[PDB]
Amino acid sequence: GSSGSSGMPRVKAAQAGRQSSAKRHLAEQFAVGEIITDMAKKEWKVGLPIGQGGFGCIYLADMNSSESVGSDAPCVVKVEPSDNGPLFTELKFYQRAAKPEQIQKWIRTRKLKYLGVPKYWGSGLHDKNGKSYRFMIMDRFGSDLQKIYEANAKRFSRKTVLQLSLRILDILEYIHEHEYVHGDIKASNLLLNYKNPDQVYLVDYGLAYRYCPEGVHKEYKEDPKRCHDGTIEFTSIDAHNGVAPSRRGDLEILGYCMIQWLTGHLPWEDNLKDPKYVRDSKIRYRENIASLMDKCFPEKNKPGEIAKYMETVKLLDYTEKPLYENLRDILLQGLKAIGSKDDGKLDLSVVENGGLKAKTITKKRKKEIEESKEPGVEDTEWSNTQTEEAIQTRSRTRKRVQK
Repeated sequence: GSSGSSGMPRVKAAQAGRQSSAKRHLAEQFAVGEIITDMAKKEWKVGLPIGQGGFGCIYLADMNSSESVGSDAPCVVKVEPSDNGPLFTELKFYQRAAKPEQIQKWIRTRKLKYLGVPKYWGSGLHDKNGKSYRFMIMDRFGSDLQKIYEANAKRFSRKTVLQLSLRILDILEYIHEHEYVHGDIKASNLLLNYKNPDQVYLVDYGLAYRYCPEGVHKEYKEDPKRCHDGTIEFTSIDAHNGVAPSRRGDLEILGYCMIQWLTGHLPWEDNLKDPKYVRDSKIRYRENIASLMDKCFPEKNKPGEIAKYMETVKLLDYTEKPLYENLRDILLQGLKAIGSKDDGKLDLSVVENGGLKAKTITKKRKKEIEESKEPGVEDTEWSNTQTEEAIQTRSRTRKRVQK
């Protein structure tokens, strides 16, 4: 009766190859071959990772129960050894804003034909040794803009920044309508599609600003705690101190982003190891667009595209409206000056010739630590003793006179 697939016989697997392999690098959490279950509704096969750092456990997931995943999985999954916060922020915002049902409808309503929201498919869980592991699957996602930063010569280009800037602007407009701001636009928050290398998305949202607080009547606060958005990676001076809702900050990050990439690091976001100057330069530069633009960019009347954008962000306060539609035109109009065009390119190709990157980068990394002894339990004697009495001996003498 029924049959698997439409009907594609095997016949042959390799014409000029013969390796297959299997043993490369085992694991205890998420290895290559094991299957993972979603919210009790799916079962994706875990393949191999695509870059580790300090998040959790990124691995490729496929909707098949076959042997060996390899490069047959156009999806990524991030796992964490028990947690309830970070992933909760991305998951919530994902199902709410990254919902293929909402995005498809929204993008179709405005014909954005792009949007800056990742594609969410579902989430899963895995219990091991009594520990509950929570993970989430994503569309694709490949490398981050940080990797492209070096590919640009330690400094982005006027075309790239301007082009990428517009792509990000459309994102800030979406998250705003979803009650989400301060996504944190950086080279460590922006990533390019893996299965489709050409577009970029902005991660981190739920861990930023969900449009005003939850239970607060007073607008002013003046306390860097209610927000605590990031540390100092191009974050608004006010948003960092939890002063008034965050809205214009999204534009501030983009404004400084150009000078940071175009100029390559600045006296504030150099290392972030000394916020002392980072704060002073931020307040000064914020009101020195001309002083910074001249000190960061040439003085031969070359700039202008950014200046206009920075100006709007400097006056963006007595206009009420975010003025997003205008800002987009500022960075979009300049594209004509550089003989550029708004079609659908990010210029983030960074050498797309080949189809097989690896390079020598396979060393023995760490994982966990287990000692032979542990001061958790061994012997708990009794030092103190509670006993209210005055009898024990079977004699009891009698002396003196109680009077």
